Amino acid sequence: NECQLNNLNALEPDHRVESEGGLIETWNSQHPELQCAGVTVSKRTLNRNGLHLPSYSPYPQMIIVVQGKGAIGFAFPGCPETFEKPQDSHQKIRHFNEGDVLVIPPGVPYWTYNTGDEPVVAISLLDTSNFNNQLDQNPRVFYLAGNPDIEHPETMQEGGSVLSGFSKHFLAQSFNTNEDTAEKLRSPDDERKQIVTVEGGLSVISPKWGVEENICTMKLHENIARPSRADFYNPKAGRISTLNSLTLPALRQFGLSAQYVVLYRNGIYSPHWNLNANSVIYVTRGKGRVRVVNCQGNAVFDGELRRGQLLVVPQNFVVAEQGGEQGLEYVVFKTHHNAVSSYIKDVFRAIPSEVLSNSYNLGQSQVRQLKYQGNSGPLVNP
Amino acid sequence: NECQLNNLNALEPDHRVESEGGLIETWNSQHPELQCAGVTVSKRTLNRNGLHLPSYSPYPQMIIVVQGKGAIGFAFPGCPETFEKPQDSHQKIRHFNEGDVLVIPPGVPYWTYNTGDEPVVAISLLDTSNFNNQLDQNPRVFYLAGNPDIEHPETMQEGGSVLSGFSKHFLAQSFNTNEDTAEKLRSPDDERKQIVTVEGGLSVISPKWGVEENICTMKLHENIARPSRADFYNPKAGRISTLNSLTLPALRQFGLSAQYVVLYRNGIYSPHWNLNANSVIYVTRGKGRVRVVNCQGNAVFDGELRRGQLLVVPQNFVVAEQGGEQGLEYVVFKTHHNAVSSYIKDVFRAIPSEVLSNSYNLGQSQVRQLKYQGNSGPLVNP
Amino acid sequence: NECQLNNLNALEPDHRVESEGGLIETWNSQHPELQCAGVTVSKRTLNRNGLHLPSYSPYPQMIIVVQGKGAIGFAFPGCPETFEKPQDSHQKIRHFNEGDVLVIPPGVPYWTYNTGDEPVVAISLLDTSNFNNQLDQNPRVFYLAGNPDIEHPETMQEGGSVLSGFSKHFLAQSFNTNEDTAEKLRSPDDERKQIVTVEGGLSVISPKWGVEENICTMKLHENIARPSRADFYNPKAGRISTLNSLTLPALRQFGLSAQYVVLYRNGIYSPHWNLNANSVIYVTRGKGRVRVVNCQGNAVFDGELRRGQLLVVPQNFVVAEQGGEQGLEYVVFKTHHNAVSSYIKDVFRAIPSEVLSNSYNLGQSQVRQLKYQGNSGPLVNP
Amino acid sequence: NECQLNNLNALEPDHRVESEGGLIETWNSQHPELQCAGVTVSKRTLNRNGLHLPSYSPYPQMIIVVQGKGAIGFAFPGCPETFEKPQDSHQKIRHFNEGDVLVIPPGVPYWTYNTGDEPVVAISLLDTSNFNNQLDQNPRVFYLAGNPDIEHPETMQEGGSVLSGFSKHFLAQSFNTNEDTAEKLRSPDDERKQIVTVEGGLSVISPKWGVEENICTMKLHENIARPSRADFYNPKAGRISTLNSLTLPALRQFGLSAQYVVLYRNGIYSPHWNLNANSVIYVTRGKGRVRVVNCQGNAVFDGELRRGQLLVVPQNFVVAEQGGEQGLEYVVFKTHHNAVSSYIKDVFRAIPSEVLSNSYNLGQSQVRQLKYQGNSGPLVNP
Amino acid sequence: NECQLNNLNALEPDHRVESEGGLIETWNSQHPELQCAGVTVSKRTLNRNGLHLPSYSPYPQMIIVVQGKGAIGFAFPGCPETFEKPQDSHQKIRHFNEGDVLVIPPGVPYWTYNTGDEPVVAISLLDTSNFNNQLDQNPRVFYLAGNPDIEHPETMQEGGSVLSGFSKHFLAQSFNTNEDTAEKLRSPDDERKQIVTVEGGLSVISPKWGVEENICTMKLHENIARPSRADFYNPKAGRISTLNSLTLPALRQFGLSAQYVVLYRNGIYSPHWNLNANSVIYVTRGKGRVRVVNCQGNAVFDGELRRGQLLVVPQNFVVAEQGGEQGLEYVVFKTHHNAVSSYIKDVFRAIPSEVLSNSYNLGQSQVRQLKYQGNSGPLVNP
Ligand SMILES: [Mg+2]
Ligand SMILES: [Mg+2]
Ligand SMILES: [Mg+2]
Ligand SMILES: [Mg+2]
Ligand SMILES: [Mg+2]
Repeated sequence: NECQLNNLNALEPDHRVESEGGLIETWNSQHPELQCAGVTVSKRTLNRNGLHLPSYSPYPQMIIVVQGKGAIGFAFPGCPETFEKPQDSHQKIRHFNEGDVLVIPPGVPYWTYNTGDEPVVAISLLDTSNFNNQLDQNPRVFYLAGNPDIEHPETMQEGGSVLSGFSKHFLAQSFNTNEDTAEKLRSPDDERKQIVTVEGGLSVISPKWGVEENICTMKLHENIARPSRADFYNPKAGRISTLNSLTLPALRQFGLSAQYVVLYRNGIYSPHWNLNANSVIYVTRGKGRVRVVNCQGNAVFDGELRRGQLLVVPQNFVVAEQGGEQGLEYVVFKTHHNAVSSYIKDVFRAIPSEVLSNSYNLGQSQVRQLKYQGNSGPLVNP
Repeated sequence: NECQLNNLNALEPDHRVESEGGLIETWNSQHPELQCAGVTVSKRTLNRNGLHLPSYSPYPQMIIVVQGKGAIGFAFPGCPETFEKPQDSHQKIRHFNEGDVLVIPPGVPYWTYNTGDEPVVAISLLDTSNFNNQLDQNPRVFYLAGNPDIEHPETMQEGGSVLSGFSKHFLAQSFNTNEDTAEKLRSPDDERKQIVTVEGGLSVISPKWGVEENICTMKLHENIARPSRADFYNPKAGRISTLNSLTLPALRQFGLSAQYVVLYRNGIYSPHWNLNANSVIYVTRGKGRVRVVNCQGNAVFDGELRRGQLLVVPQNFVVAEQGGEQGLEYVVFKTHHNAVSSYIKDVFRAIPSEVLSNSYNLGQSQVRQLKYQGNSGPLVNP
Repeated sequence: NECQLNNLNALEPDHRVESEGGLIETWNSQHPELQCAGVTVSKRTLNRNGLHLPSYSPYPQMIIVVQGKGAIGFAFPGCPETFEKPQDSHQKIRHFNEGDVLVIPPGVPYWTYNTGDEPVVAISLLDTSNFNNQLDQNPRVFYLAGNPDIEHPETMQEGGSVLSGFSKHFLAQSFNTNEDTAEKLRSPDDERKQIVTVEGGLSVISPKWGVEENICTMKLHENIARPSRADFYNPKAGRISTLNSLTLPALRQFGLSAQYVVLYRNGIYSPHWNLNANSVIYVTRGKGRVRVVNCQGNAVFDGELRRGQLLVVPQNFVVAEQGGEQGLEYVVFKTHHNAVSSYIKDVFRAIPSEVLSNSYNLGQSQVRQLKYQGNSGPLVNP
Repeated sequence: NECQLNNLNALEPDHRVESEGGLIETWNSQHPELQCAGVTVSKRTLNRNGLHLPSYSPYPQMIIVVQGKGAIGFAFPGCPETFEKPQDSHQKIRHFNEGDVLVIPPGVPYWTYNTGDEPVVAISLLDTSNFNNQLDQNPRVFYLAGNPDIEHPETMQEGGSVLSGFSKHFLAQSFNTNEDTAEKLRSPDDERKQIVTVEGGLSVISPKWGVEENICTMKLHENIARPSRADFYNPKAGRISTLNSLTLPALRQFGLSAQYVVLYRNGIYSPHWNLNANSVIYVTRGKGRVRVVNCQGNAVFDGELRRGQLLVVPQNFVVAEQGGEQGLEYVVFKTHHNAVSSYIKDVFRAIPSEVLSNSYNLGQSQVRQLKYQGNSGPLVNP
Repeated sequence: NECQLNNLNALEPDHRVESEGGLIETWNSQHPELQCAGVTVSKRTLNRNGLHLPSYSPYPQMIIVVQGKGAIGFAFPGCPETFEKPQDSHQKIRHFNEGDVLVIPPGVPYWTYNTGDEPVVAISLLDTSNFNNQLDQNPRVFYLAGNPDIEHPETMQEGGSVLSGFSKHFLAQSFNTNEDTAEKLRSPDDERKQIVTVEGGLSVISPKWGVEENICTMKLHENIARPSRADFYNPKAGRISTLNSLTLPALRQFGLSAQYVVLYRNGIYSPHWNLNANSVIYVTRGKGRVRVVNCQGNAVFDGELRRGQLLVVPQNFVVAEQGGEQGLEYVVFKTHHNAVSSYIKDVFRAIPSEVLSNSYNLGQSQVRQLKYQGNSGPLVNP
């Protein structure tokens, strides 16, 4: 019964956590649309010099940066620290800017920092139903530092880092340190919350600013937005770009992929469905008309989606979008490492003339212009 | 608790949809046996010149044709139309006849047509619990044409094609057509339902009647019934044939396999269980005695199964069948791409003489005739 | 230097072994063309009631049966004897007829027998350059019975079975039998050679005349010639069928795949090349004009190819075929498990109209007519 | 015997092909070093408005672009033309610039075009010894247009395109065009050679100037030179980036990977070796002192390597590089999809202090200083 | 031509390197038998307190320890030092004893040390023809310390360690050490050779004397000789154990597998052949009568094989062994990760009684006794 949805809604963030250095806004995971899709979303904003403290979660996250630029560090287990300075050593620092997609592995700690003047804004698809999460479907975030406010409040009906749950004496014995250091490790009077502000700026070792050439240095980010990455293009209607496991191989293990589409003013992304994955659309710019149809032939969504709105398009449901006067830009997260979609102009080319005539009571003259007259692709300029 | 079944029943079709060109009969997916197995079944009949209109579903189906012959066309996404005629072009048309098994990929559109004089009869295993279905366990069928009656009525407590959910104006703009054509695409006064009748006959391009040598032309059908395909044979007891991923490689992605067994008059398919898959038996001809035993040692099915009846044999439960006076023929769908079974005569050969004596309080004289005296295989002539 | 060949020849068999119940005609493996492809061919003929005695070779061979019908039996190591008669038992018997392709695994013993009236004619591609062959490019055939004449005598500069190299005494000890029997296993004064006649007939356990549901019963044959198997078709030019590892899974481990093409009177299989494999054409029926071009633009072969003839088309060389008065039919063996080709009409479609213009000094309109006119597939009807 | 080389030389190009819109300079594939590595190199130059005409080769080539920017277009067999203009349509256009690496698949046609003012300089590693090449180690380049001079003439002891080997008549029939057009496809009196100038400019469909979301749109390029891509870094010595199949998945099927290292003034990339691959260094900027040692402890190479020079370091031979007055930058191509190296400082850490003592007659304290002092990574700042 | 050998010889070591703490005896890699198999062998001996100094080679070697016990230590690139003492730290120490097989990866440094009183004797199969070796068939051994005599001098027509090819100055800079230490790393006047004696004893961190839970700690050894490991057994004839990639996963990447067979007084390992691999027998104890037959039915080897002797049995050649007065024990190395054999008693069972009759002119009853009498397994007790 989870996906027997009679109506679908254009959802915006329910909860908000203001922090010293930024802001986290979450969608409620209990919305029926998001339960069908088996995911929840989170919008994070890091202000200038904002440092999102190190954390991890038991499921993968696919994040698209829609504004600003910064650095992300992951702490891979037992991998060497290949960045060193004759003194501090640490692992590889990766740089991102807008249009990039980042992928966080299950259980791997990560931290991000805002490198520019403007605030970094990023929306994250928390894939809680992924086969790699062996707990349950509730969103969870384990923090290694600070005293964080609850990000997904609905999982309950301020908290602590995983280090505050241990005593300063066992932490002193455990990390061979003095009890004064051990005491600060459990963040006793920290009110900054999970995204702090680094005064003066942060300085880490980086060119742009053991060995292991294999797993310890795996690519975990790729740009999806830049115009030249288009896989489909019609200069009068728009462009589509696909990011999947053939581009970013780690996605084969996390089960996610994504598309970035851009529709020009009045451009149609004609009737289509995803064959093997649920999708989650997040509009990054503009507005336009979207119509989703289920198996009974009923439109379960029929209206305008606009910037800041989220819309779930379940597997096999037929979608169709059209950019408005300002055009429409959005990212589509899909829950498959290699999600494939299909569009109806293409299904008509593939079917014999006569089963098309007999199916829609069309003449050969009409089947022939359906089949060969366009605008072969999915992007239509009307 | 889903598979803690105290009794199992020989099930026959609950619902029926009569159509112009044929008939669909479905088993209720809520029967407790079918819920344990995570599947439901459907029996489709296409009368002479019957055309099952194009549709797709979010899970794979494994179909065995038990009568007649026809053609099946699939519409694979972005693959070239390799059948062309100097004018109509379309994809590869595949031919089937009785004894064949067809496999429908998740989300891929397909249509079938009756090519002979007699009606085509086919029973389909709708694998709704497959990892590829990301919606929910309800059976769903999305139709690209016509106005279809509800095939699995129980999912609710006549419908439309996915194209009727869009307006004729957006369909005209979308497929670059005139509104008159766009109007027929949404099947406004079609009462023929999902299996129509093609008057005079259908004519598609076919010998018997881009490139892509890889994925676009993948084998999606294999005969399982013909006598010569037997993998096991005893001329006095019967034959067994296995169809799995080593024969049809696409099955590795859809998680199904099947066997076809034929028992001669009084032939026994002695005590056996499936190690890693639930099974669903559908009797195609004859009748015979079947006894299923659970882990408590109780017979949860003990009677005669006969043509038209369905029986679920859960994983690890011990089955044993015997053909009657007319013999017994059936197909067994299993929910694993390479399902393996094991029979007890073979387990006795594998166990040391003395753990067999100590286990059943047998003498060496008795263990030795158990171990070496037969009729080595699973088919016994009594 | 082996594929730096400025001329290519249409080859016929060189040697001939006459047997009691058949004939074998081989192609010399020292021909430059055959050495480039790293393969050699052998045409076997089994007369009525002809039994080709059990044998194995250290490389895989792909065989197309061009006339007759028969049975083949393999002897897989350690697999159970699933065919039994309550008195003999043996492994699965497979049946074949014209149009079927058969794959014989490295080191697996096999025997064939003619079941029809007419002789079985089969041409076999021995892939001596295969990674599975750890000996050397010389064709080797190890016989388990009889006294065979060497089929490929070139790679030597009569013999016995492998059991004749053992004394009758040791063989009697080894198989726990008497000396009369151990002596007959050496084939002492057997002058029938490798293919014998079975007077009366051969009768084995078959429907049409332990486990393994997996590996011991793997599919080793598949029909490629039948019209309905066509993957590409134009009713005015001909058809092409592809047999690769997506159809027959064993092929992935053996490195072979094939095509069967049929061209009708004056049908053109327009200019094309194989991206990743060398191929060997064998004409099974008809006559046509074949052309092969190398990297210097030189037609290394330009003439008629008729039935019985063999032509090697090396990897990446551009071939084109045209059907004669009565059409042209041929099987193409390729040395890759999933061999892909490309045809030039199709690459013109893939390239921007302006690099085509600048490449061949063509006008916008002439480029326009090549890209979009025609005949979209590789089969052209002139 | 091919890698039993007691001397190694820094190599420069031997031959030169002058074209209308560019230049090609090749390294003779008969040099002993190049023969050990089973590869040969080619430096291509496209002047402004230079179009390298469509061509394919039977092996993969990895290309690093060291100057300029341009567009590349591949022609994948059977894939749809997803870029379209309502009048041309063609496959995806990819853009590149300095620092990018590009992989050209076996048998896939490609063309490039210069989009900047300055010339594009690219050095290409032709991996003729690749398992995908079923012809022989001779470099082959099959052109679809023009009259090319042989780029690698050594492996022969001007030519035409592959279409010139066909008559204008058959080509007119084959592609359903007139003789005027069929004649121009042969490139009859074209003296421009393989790289032509496009007067005015080339204009194709691009954003920045059916499906497949999968295979037809696979990533074939990736930036390796940019500072931010560093995998190893020491701000006082230099950086190293690795490009392998965990970053670009196509590489797993082609057997290639690469590194880009930058050493600053006197920076040492301390003694190391590749465990599983031969490599080819090409200096892109600067000068440094390179040392290579074989299994006898003999420095087979010990001198300066400067820009434009090529040095082969065979598998397992220990190399060490030191940056000159102005540093040293170079790309290292390796013949494994995931090539791993090891550096000696790191193996000292892995070995017990006492086998190090007994191995080099060192005292506990000197062993102690080697294991734990320094500079932990491979880049040493002296 | 390399495996077209009409005679096979039982081989003994040719060369001998005397060291301070051990001995190495090699087999000449130029023997025709060894060249057919593409391997060469080396018998190493470490006397009490013998340390074989750290070394690597570009191919994998499989080693069976036939006497003594010791410790081996590998140095995996970039892996953490998980054994530590609060003062040294190093990678995991593995212990071995007689009957164990060890696999040394391509390019991975290793050292061994004798921990018992008696000498460790180990015979190593160097697989120079391995796909992982990108240099050439000449055995290479790169030493990180000492001055070694060449173990395989045939493949050359004393030396130093790889660090001696570097000056003491650069080595001092590279590893941030003084010149006294950089100088001792070159091994200047070390006359002990590759295996030294450790006076007093060697003491490393071991229980019995970062992460990686995965790759850095992979299993590289496994006991094959112990009676309880038998895979086949007949108490009146002997036993056979198989070690392949289903037991030790690393082997799948190295192409090697092995067997250990023990025949008791007059036990026969009846006629058999390897389907997919060449093998090298080394007798570890006893004496027996070995027979090898080629494809012409000629016994290329027919005589006694005794302890210390080596015999190459090429792929598909039929071998048979019989134990002497005191039995016969031997290890068989095979050049496939999962090598399969077949024995003739078993193929008689797989074949129909009537093709056996016609094949060897046997009567129904004699065929009957071969198929079902005996001794079902490969070990026959006469
Ligand atoms: Mg969409
Ligand atoms: Mg059953
Ligand atoms: Mg051809
Ligand atoms: Mg280097
Ligand atoms: Mg043996």
